Amino acid sequence: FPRVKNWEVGSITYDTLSAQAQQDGPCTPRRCLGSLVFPRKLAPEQLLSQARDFINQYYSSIKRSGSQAHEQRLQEVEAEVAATGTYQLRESELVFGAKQAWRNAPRCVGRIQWGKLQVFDARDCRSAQEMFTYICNHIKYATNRGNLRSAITVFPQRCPGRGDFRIWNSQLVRYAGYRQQDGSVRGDPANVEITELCIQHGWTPGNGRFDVLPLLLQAPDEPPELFLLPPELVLEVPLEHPTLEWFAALGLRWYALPAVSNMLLEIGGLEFPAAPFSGWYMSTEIGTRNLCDPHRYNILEDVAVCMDLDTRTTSSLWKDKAAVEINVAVLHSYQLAKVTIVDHHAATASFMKHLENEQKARGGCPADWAWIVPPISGSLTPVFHQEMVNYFLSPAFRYQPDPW
Amino acid sequence: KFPRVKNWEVGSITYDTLSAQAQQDGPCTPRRCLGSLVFPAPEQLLSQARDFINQYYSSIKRSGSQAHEQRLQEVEAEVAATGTYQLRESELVFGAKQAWRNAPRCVGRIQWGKLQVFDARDCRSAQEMFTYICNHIKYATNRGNLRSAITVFPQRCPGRGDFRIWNSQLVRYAGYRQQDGSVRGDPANVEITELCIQHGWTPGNGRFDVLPLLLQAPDEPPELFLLPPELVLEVPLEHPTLEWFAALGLRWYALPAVSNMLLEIGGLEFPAAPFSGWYMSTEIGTRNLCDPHRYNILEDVAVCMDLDTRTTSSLWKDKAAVEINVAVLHSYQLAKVTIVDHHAATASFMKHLENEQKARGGCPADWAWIVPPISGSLTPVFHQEMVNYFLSPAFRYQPDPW
Ligand code: HEM
Ligand code: HEM
Ligand SMILES: CN[C@@H](C)Cc1cc(C#N)cc(OCc2ccc3c(C)cc(N)nc3c2)c1
Ligand SMILES: CN[C@@H](C)Cc1cc(C#N)cc(OCc2ccc3c(C)cc(N)nc3c2)c1
Ligand SMILES: C[C@H](O)[C@H](O)[C@H]1CNc2nc(N)[nH]c(=O)c2N1
Ligand SMILES: C[C@H](O)[C@H](O)[C@H]1CNc2nc(N)[nH]c(=O)c2N1
Ligand SMILES: [Cl-]
Ligand SMILES: [Cl-]
Ligand SMILES: [Gd]
Ligand SMILES: [Gd]
Ligand SMILES: [Zn+2]
Ligand SMILES: [Zn+2]
Repeated sequence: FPRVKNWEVGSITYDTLSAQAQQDGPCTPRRCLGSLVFPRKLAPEQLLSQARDFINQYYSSIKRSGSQAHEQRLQEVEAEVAATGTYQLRESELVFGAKQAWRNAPRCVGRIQWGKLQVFDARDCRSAQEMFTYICNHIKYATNRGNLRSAITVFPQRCPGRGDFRIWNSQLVRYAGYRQQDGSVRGDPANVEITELCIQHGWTPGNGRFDVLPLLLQAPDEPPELFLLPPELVLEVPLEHPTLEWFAALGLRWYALPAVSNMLLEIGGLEFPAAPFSGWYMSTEIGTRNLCDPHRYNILEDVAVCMDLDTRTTSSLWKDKAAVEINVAVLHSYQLAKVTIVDHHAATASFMKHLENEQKARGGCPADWAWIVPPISGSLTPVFHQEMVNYFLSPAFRYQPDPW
Repeated sequence: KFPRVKNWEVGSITYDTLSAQAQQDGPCTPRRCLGSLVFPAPEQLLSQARDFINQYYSSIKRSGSQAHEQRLQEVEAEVAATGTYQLRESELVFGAKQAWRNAPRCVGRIQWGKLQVFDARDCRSAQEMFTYICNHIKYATNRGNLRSAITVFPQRCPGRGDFRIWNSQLVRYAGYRQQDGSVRGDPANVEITELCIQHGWTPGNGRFDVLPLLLQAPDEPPELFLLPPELVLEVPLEHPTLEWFAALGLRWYALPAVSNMLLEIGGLEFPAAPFSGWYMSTEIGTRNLCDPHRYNILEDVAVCMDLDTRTTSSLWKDKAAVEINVAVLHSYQLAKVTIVDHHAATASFMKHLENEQKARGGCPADWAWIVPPISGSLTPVFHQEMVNYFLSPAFRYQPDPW
């Protein structure tokens, strides 16, 4: 039972939940690989064992463990698999599954919200157009005219044999990236790949560097097709700065809804290749990684030049100065537009609150320190000086190979 | 079957074969990771010692030679007669450097090959100890142009006690417990301050009182020593434009000289072997001055900057902090005392990784410690994957002798 200490306060806790961890991670006693983005890499007897674990933590989670309906539900599931191979979840369990997996996402700093997640059951989906509507309701529900709401939409579970549902975009809302006779990129270089996969599917390229990409959806076996997004349901925020009047004229913007559509939801031993979720941004994601990463928009030195900072030398800390103000502009803009946003100080402190809750509940909490700690002002936030244990619980969100 | 490590900023892929030599085991299992934890006979001395001799004769391109096979036989025979063995002049220099080179949490290792090794293995008392220490500080400080150095005191041996330096650093500021239940000076050194005073030291009342040394010879009680005022170089902290900053009465010292870690070389352990380099501005600016439990000036500074401290989204914490770092970097250059900012430091650390990959095919590195405590993703070490492991020679922790 690992001794985890908070060095800011001096409190000490033992992580008993880590003991009930399961599927092994990339670390061994001779070398720690906990800074790896993808943990190493990417007659079904398995399903039943995974199926009981989930059903049982379901019923213990509502006290109804032992005898009566609990006794009863386990048999119907045993019967269901024995005859069919796969099995179906009761809708309540699906909600349970969705929520617990958000609770078990080691890299996510917004888990204090895990008890508040809207679950759109789309297991009866049968088409490529049928996904697209199920998506549009999500975006509209989740955007809620800027008062963002946590939501996930589960599409039908991939079957024994035969194809699966799969969204092809990393996110439902992404900007394009274009090449040229310089080979450089106008737009979002992270999404050039999918933009490449779009144009040769019939899409027409664009003008500026903030062209919202078109969705590329795909139902079993019949190859994917394009779906153009309605601009009313893609709410963006133009970026301005509370006192740097020249900042607006950089023509910067970002979308409201962070909604990730290429990860795999696993519940009770079933795999959902298509099951996109959404919440709301933390400022640093937009201002620090999306706008300032060298292999992203890379706006840093432009902002510095407008601030008349000394870029000739690193010790002037112009990089740090411009970053802080770009972040200030994100938080300001989003609140002007009345779109839900959280600063990294408020987000982290609530994640402390979340640990303390989880301690009384499940005696531990899988947390990935290299990701909970914010990408700027790290030590200034409470999570920095807090020791964490990272491990794998189920249900969980898993990465998966991309289908191109 | 060696770790594949990627740099995501550029796109580089290398494999860490050096990690397979990892001559120890840490806290991480396939079941869970504990990378964030701060604290993670004759035959056995034999296998470690034999490994270091093999190391040393490779660095001078003479592996498997006459002098090598001689040196092996010499060693294992001497452990049979005495229980231990003594390092030569040149081996001690090599082991010392190899310990810096291997230290996973150090971003300044680009410089490991330039370390001034002092041999004080002949030390006899607490007074000679002080004298070697005063001399170290003098060479290293160098009137502001800093120099990397280590002083090596007598190795741990059976039958005699240990040399220890009781202070965590050669230079540290006093921490006075107040009537209010507050602390004057540095709160991190409340404990060592206790010991000094109860061992006959006359306490000051300042926020930056430089602590005496508690120095202990074998089987002796520790003996108190005052560093000559003019030996310790200190830097007044001011800000290039915020002029009220200087009225804060803040200062920091030039030489960071960690004095409480253990130096292990080929199975021998030197419990007293202080070493020093120069400061990176964030250690002083972010960590020492802004950590809530240390000097805690962050809020008190933002209030002066007229920032909105009533709410987080104004990022008043982040703004205060960057100007505190700026003040550190400015004050040290104004006083011509060597210092390195976290962009330059991480940048040179990336050269080191390129160097070590060609030299030993890898590099022990602790991601959580290599990434500066402000502005991580701005630095090139943020987006670089790393492998943490333990190679020997090495600097290790050890308990407080009290
Ligand atoms: C509501 C406020 C939320 C905030 C502020 C938030 C914030 C974050 C942040 C900062 C990351 C780091 C990943 C990156 O840097 O790209 C992350 C990752 C993650 N989040 Fe959250 N999130 C929220 C909601 C949610 C929801 C609703 C879910 C699921 C239903 C979720 C599940 C996850 C998962 C699985 C990851 C890991 C992604 C990966 O491994 O690459 N989060 N989140
Ligand atoms: C010359 C300039 C140097 C710089 C800029 C530098 C930088 C750093 C920094 C910033 C840390 C982490 C600080 C912290 O704990 O907050 C560190 C750790 C460390 N460095 Fe250095 N260093 C330098 C010289 C040296 C030398 C000369 C040695 C050995 C002779 C050394 C060995 C170590 C070791 C063993 C640690 C880890 C200590 C621990 O884990 O508690 N460094 N370095
Ligand atoms: C930029 N980091 C990438 C390099 C790694 C990454 C991979 C995947 C996948 N698959 C998905 C990723 O998305 C991260 C994520 C997922 C969900 C989020 C939600 C729901 C809210 C939020 N504010 N940020 C999120 C961030 C990231
Ligand atoms: C504030 N850090 C603590 C939380 C952890 C720590 C513990 C010890 C010990 N013993 C020693 C430590 O030393 C860090 C260190 C060691 C050597 C350094 C040198 C030689 C130079 C430099 N600029 N910084 C150093 C920083 C750290
Ligand atoms: C190399 C490094 O581990 C990796 O790029 C991680 C570090 N921490 C991160 N943290 C968050 N939130 N998002 C990221 O993309 C990363 N990148
Ligand atoms: C608990 C936390 O991981 C620990 O306090 C570490 C994090 N990384 C660090 N990195 C450096 N360079 N110095 C430190 O003191 C710390 N503190
Ligand atoms: Cl994003
Ligand atoms: Cl220090
Ligand atoms: Gd101007
Ligand atoms: Gd001024
Ligand atoms: Zn690990
Ligand atoms: Zn700190």
